[PDB]
Amino acid sequence: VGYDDIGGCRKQMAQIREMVELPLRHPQLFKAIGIKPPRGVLMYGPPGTGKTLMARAVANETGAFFFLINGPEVMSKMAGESESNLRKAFEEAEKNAPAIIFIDEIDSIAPKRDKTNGEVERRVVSQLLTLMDGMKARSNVVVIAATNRPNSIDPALRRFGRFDREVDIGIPDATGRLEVLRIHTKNMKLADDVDLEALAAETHGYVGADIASLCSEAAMQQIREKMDLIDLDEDEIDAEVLDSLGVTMDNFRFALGNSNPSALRETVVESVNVTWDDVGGLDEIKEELKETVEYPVLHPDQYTKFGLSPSKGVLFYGPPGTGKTLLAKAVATEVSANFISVKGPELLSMWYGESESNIRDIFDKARAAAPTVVFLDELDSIAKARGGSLGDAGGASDRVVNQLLTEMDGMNAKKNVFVIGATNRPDQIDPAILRPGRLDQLIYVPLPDENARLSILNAQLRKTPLEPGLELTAIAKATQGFSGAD
Amino acid sequence: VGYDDIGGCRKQMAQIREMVELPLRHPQLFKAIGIKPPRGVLMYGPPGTGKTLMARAVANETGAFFFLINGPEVMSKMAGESESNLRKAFEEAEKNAPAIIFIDEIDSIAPKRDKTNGEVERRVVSQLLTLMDGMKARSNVVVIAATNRPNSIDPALRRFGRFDREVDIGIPDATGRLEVLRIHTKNMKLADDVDLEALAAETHGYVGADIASLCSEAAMQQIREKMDLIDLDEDEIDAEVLDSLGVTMDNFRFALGNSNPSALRETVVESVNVTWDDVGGLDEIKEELKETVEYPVLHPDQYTKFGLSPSKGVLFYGPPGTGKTLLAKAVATEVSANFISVKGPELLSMWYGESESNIRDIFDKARAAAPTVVFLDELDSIAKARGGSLGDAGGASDRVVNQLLTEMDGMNAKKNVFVIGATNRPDQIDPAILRPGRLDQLIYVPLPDENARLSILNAQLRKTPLEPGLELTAIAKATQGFSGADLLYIVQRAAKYAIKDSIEAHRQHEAEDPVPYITKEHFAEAMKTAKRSVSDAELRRYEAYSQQMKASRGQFSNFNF
Amino acid sequence: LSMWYGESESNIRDIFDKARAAAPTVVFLDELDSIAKARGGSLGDAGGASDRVVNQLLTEMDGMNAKKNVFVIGATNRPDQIDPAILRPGRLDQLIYVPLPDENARLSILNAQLRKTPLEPGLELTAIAKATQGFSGADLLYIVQRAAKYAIKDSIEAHRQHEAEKEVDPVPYITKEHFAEAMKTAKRSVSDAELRRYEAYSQQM
Amino acid sequence: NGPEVMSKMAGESESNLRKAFEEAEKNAPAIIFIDEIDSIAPKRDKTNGEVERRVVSQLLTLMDGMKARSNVVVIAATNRPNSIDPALRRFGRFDREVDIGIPDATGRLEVLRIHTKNMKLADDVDLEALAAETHGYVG
Amino acid sequence: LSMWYGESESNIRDIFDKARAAAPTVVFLDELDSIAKARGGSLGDAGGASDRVVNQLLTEMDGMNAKKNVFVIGATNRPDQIDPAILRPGRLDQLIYVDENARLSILNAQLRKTPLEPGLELTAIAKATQGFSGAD
Amino acid sequence: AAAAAAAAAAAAAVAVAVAVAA
Amino acid sequence: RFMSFSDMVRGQADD
Amino acid sequence: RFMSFSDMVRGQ
Ligand SMILES: [Mg+2]
Ligand SMILES: [Mg+2]
Ligand SMILES: [Mg+2]
Ligand SMILES: [Mg+2]
Repeated sequence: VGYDDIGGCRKQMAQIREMVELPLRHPQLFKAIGIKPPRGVLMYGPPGTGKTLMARAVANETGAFFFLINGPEVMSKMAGESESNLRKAFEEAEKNAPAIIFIDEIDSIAPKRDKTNGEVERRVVSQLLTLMDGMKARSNVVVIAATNRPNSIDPALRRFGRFDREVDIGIPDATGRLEVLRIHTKNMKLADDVDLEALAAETHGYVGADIASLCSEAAMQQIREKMDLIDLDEDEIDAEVLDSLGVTMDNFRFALGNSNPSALRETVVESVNVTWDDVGGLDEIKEELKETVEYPVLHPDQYTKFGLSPSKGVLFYGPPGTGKTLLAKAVATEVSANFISVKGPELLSMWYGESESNIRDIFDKARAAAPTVVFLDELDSIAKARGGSLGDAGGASDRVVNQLLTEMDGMNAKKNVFVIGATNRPDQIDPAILRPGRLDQLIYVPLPDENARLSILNAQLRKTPLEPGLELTAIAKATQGFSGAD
Repeated sequence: VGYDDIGGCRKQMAQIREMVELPLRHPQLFKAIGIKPPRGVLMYGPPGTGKTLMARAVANETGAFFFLINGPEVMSKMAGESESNLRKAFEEAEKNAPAIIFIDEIDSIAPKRDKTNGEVERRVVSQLLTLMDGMKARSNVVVIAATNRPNSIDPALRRFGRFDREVDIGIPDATGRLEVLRIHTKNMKLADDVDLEALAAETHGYVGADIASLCSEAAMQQIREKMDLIDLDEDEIDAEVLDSLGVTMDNFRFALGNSNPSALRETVVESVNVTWDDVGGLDEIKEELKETVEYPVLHPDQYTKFGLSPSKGVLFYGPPGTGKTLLAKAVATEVSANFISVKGPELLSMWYGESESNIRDIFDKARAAAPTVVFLDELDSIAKARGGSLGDAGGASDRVVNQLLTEMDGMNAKKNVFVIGATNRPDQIDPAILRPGRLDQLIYVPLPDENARLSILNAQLRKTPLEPGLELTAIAKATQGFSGADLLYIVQRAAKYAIKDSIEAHRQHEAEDPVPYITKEHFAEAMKTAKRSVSDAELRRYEAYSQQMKASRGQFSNFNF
Repeated sequence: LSMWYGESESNIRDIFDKARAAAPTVVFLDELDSIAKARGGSLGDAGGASDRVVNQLLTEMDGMNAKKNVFVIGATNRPDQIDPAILRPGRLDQLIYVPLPDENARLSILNAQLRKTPLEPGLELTAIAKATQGFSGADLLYIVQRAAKYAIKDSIEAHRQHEAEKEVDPVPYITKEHFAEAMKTAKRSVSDAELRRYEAYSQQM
Repeated sequence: NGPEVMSKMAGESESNLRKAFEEAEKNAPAIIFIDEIDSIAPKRDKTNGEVERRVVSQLLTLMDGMKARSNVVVIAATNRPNSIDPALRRFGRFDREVDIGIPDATGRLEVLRIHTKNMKLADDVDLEALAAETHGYVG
Repeated sequence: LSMWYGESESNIRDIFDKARAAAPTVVFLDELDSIAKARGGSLGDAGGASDRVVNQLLTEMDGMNAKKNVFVIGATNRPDQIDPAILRPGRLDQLIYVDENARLSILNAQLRKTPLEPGLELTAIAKATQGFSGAD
Repeated sequence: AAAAAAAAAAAAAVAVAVAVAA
Repeated sequence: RFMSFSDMVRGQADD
Repeated sequence: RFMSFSDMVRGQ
């Protein structure tokens, strides 16, 4: 494993390479400019991004001495032994040569000394603090650390001298995903019909540990497909099958359609099967939704050359049983973006401040795996006019709607997150939610007319045997006031 | 490492110099006065300020014996061995010569004997107490201790005879940061363009090591500035580049733009890119905000000349979609002071007391790295009228608002902390929060006028190509009731139609740069679905609230003096 | 207050132990509406920590004999939210009411806030007091700070003009027009409803 | 088993997991089975016990770290998947989450035929009707 | 009614349980009007709490038989705001209506452990104060 | 010779709940 | 040159 | 070829 296996983060790679290599390859520059280089790095980011992989690559590539310390590995039952273990580790690292010390999962041995209540924890943290930057000082020892949550670390450790700089190994983009796909499909024998650009395009929120999962699932699909047909031959596997094995594009399509980003595994939606042909009528609405959800994704170049950010939100209102939820299902089914579905009051909790925590967690998972369509069914439940309750319910619903307001348009990075709202009582919505930039478009889904009713009838009877002589026009004419549900 | 490598703490430097040298340089003089000198000192302050550096300086300069004790190092596994280690340390220091003990991170071996539940710890604290005072306690040896959490120390240790004097090595001033910069840039090659005075002026919360990091970063930039023109040179780097490197002022500016004080690492906001030209309209509000934030931080001599403190708080209020959060972002990006963006319901917690604890930590961070601006978005979420709910969670909201009241105005040090509030329902804000002294300036952000909507449209189209012949005066003249968000919506619809036309033209060309800018028809067809956001009910509600504030304007005249 | 069990009452006990140790002492409880909050009603699965804290404070304030004199100063904004147990005679007796200043009080406020302030010699502050007829001390402080800010702005403008014409102190005191302009943005801090409820509380007791 | 790794001393639960994994990887290709894993994966964010955090971190390091595993397979079983640390539900730690849910009529018929294979029945007994009448019975 | 957790028939209920446990006892109910207040009809949260408190008092006072030798003592200044449902016969029927000599005796008992001047008479204060009270 | 041992198990926290009054 | 904490602990435990 | 956690704990 070398540095050419960590594709997706070139900037972070070079940022690590600077202090990992330059002070050892060309020490003349630093003595010429006078000041010493940084000797402290903290790699942070969401799980499955390449932190441990980068540490492994550094260990394999650099000629310096390497010392691996797992997080909960130093602590022992004996009183006064954890700190002894840390002392011995650093002494061994420093006694031999200019070394590199990698501390994996460091958030478990640095609980701030103030929120923790134990006694060995304080002593271990203080030992680390004094030993990385105390009298005596390190000598040619550079320390690397990796964690999934940096905020749960002692502030005294996030200072120059101890952890000089924090590298952010974050979620890749289309180019990064393509690089990861090339890296992970360099040792397998692919078919001639597979392209990797489309796979990197349709793959949206994948953190790079999911690309390997996709590749492995495709390979397993090929294996089972070609093993279930040809005989098992338990005594011995014939070689005429191995030399012609291949991996087709259809396998990758199957694996892609049967997987989701690891960050959204908790909020995976049940596989519903609706299509644009299942929803009759609403042709203009279908076009509007298709454009509003596809143009920002497929053609970012146009938006960036025009120097304007796309419109995101949209609300549906109308009488019940007209197709709002049906449109939501069709979008969730055959649109090329991740989907997050929440019921109306589903995010409420009895605890104090927990509802806002839920709404913030969901909007953070939405912003991480962008582009993402967040469907808020029955907004009037979760977002109602503030200060309308004469008898207060603890002052919670107001806080919930305030958290929504700040989460849909506040101090954010302006990522591609579209909010679909659906309600049948628009009058009970907070007017600050209907502002453009939060829910720009307000689409009325009216009752079908004669042609719309005929199209709805044809759509509902797509898969149904009928008489050759049956005419549905009379049914459409007879109603004149029905809805799709009727 | 001598005494000239420490800057910004001259007073503390002298305080420790006297105690360490005079009783160990001219002991006879202390026989003349009659009494014995103090022989114990506790240094405390935020991390990265120079406590360990000062201990190292004392060790290097003073010619007496020096003994070093790291905090956890004393502890051992064998029964009754920690106390043996402490006794051996003190005896070794005492027997040979007059000596200085140094206990680094003393908070680790002084858990107060009241919150701790261990056994070895509670005997090691008592052993330290006995060693520091008692029968045959100490004869001509001085003890220095360093800590970051002086309140986590056993009070018995903070008594005369054991630790008589507490030195506070805290955050430095502008002159202190200038001294630190001069100290850290004395052994490197700088270009003539470098100006350290302005660089220290623009630094607002950096303490000690922070400044050092900046220098390193600047140098690092130079290393990656003059190595793209030259190859890697695996065999050897040529000597024509080793000389004449130089650290330009642009490198320092770049390194300063990509760093923050170590105290605000947890509260780092995503780097939003807005500017004052990005905010259309509100010219007088922009100027008022700029002056009321920049005068205390840039012109403090006049305030002390008049001998009055400045105004601190401000509250924007108005209809949704008028530019409150946009103004906050503009302040975050343009103003030099540190920015702590805190949302409304972020600080609430399910547990008991963590709401107020979170607020106290946020305001402690704000007061540490002053001058700072704290943005409270939707202030009515956490600061609601007190005692309005008959059924509550144990009165947690009322305790939160009381914590806010006491923290923003109480028994504090009156540092430069500017609170900005933004709420579109200012009627629900508890009256105590709106008193002068907490949020004294209530700024109403109304809907734009005819001349302001044109300014907003130009602000939103400042980076967009347009046709040469159109005029944004008609669009402004034809809204007459819109807000900033509505004009943004019009622009977005026009852009969407332009993109649609471009895609269609591309598809037609593939079947067999058509659209380089937005056409007039693209505005004509994009404003057919344009509606006002705020209705007349909310508009008259905000006008009534404004008139309630102006109701204090009655029965006034020219009041000619 | 603390999340853990015991910590809260332990902290009140430590605070009052410190108060007793350095006797005489003056323990200032600011904003009592957070500690001595009313308990009458029902239980909202809070846990009873507020009740325990109030009981600890009540038991720890009544156990002060003549020795170890400890005088506790209370200060609350909303007087209707304070639990009546505190108000019972023998535990916290004296009730001082701080009313809004009158014209003479307002003049005293203005002179007390402008001690270290160079001012125009031909300046009278009686007018400001006569004008503000429902203001509070904070409002007067705001007026004076606004005047100071206008003075600083004028000083900086004069300095900039002097520097520009270059290629000793133009304004040495807050002038007349500065105070005249400062009150253009002088609002009233307390409305009539709060004064009404405070008067009702005062007259009731 | 889930709760049986927890220990009295500080730094012994992690030692127990280390010993278990070392024994599993010490000799041969091995299968490990953590029954009721949700009892030792409290999500590391909603929990205040420091031992819980340390054991979760140790499990993460054992499952996927530098020199992660050498031809060893791990299986877990839980009733509350959503109450698991998201860092554990990643490829390389727990990549394939199999859903062993309620059977249908055919599955219930199979279960009935399996369970009634060793007991002796009467001549006038059928399992198709008995399987069809049952609706919600799982396993 | 300040114990919370349905103090209505929780605090009063446990008070009556402790009273019946230590039989005989005297229950000095201070400010009976403030507790009862003639609940009647209010249609609110405070009205509901007052009704619950009144119901708890009625169900923990009317259930005292000849056993346990209970005795409830109440006191009030304004009897108009007392609940007529509690002043009915069979539950609480007694009505004790409550001078210069009493004022003089109160003044002499209050100045017992006080170094008063020998040349001072308290009869003038007793005669001057007529509608006063021990608190005054 | 004898030996000592350290142990830090857990503690007890307090939560806060919200109610809905009719 | 590479080493892990467990390796070092076991080595020191050997002696 | 089978082991359980408590078995190993008892053994050692
Ligand atoms: Mg890792
Ligand atoms: Mg629906
Ligand atoms: Mg230090
Ligand atoms: Mg806003």
